[PDB]
Amino acid sequence: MSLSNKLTLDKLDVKGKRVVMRVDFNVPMKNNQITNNQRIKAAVPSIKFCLDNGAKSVVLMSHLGRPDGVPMPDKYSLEPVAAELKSLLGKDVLFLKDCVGPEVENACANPAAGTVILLENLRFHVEEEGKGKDASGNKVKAEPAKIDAFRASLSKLGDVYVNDAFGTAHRAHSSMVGVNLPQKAGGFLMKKELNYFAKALESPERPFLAILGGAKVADKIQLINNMLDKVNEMIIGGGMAFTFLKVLNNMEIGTSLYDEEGAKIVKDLMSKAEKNGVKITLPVDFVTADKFDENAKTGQATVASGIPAGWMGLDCGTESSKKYAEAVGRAKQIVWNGPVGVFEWEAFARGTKSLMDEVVKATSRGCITIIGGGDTATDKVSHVSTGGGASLELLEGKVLPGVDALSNV
Ligand SMILES: COc1cc2nc(N3CCN(C(=O)[C@H]4CCCO4)CC3)nc(N)c2cc1OC
Repeated sequence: MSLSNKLTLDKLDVKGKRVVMRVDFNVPMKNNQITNNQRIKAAVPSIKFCLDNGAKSVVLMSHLGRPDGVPMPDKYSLEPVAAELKSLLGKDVLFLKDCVGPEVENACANPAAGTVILLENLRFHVEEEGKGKDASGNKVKAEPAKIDAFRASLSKLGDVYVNDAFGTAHRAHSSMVGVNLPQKAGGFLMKKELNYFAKALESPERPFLAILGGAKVADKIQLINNMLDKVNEMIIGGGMAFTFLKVLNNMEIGTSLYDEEGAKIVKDLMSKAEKNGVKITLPVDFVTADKFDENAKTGQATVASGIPAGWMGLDCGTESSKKYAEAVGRAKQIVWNGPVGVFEWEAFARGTKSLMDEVVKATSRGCITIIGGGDTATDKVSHVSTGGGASLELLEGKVLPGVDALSNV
């Protein structure tokens, strides 16, 4: 699973060379204001490395949002990201208003030593994804010749290629799998992410506990299945749990999330767990709400009492947190993916906060702790992933096209 077999940046000579580098700068924004810069900071070590080892230039390219192959510079520009990178680098970032074409190529052909360039959003061109939508919202497909010419343009921007875009590594997009340079190395973020997930999934310290939260079950059946073959314990929490509780324990769940497709395979999953000796910890109590709202009336219920009158469970309860904390207590390795409550809303955040507390504690006493960033919870853990969709693929046992496209050693 690791990058052990692939060319990496640490064994790539960059002195005197232009580095074209694909990063995941697809950060959360609001009114063209960045609201979480973790993805930017995470790329800094590879960038600083290139600079400190004499790279003539570092050309950065990324997508942002899903403009679907039409320029939306007033909604999805990376310009704000150039300013943020400058502050983090403590160095000028030259921002270009496009990512391919004669002007961008001229700009990148032979820059003054040490220049850092950020290109404009790759997805302003339908050739990045290979498909998209026209200006009228009709789906469109990119044309092979134009995809080729798009790729050839990007490839002209450097002498060697580094992909540090772990967050995008599940996407076989042009900048990810289509750069035609002989040396294609993974950066430090790509390497670090893959080392942590490879350790956890191939060679974990045991007991190995997976904490799987989130909402829907149907789309996580493969994930759960694969994890049941690797873990010793598994917490199944968040909206997902109600499907298991209704099916396995006859629980009355009110209007709580229920996955009819998921319910059909629940017993199969649990049979697999029991055969494998995996201890499953589901919630035993809940914070309830009379409506799906931040300011709903709240209540408390257990599995035994049921969730009442059209009410829904939006967080686990105090006793669930204890069960979770015991499982965390027993873990030497933890992978946490998906939230266990609706923690954006403070009345339903307690479950998540207690659990993060337990996971931070475990780290302090030597537990290897891997959490997702963003959807899972709100640097006192071993590894916070920058890739949610991408890590999900890894957890399901799938291949990362961004990783396969790299040169072997
Ligand atoms: C217990 O943890 C969770 C519960 C979640 N529940 C929900 N829903 C969303 C769908 N729901 C509704 O539409 C309401 C409105 C009347 C029917 O119930 C209620 C349940 N959604 C979610 N996104 C939930 C997420 C959760 O944790 C991550």
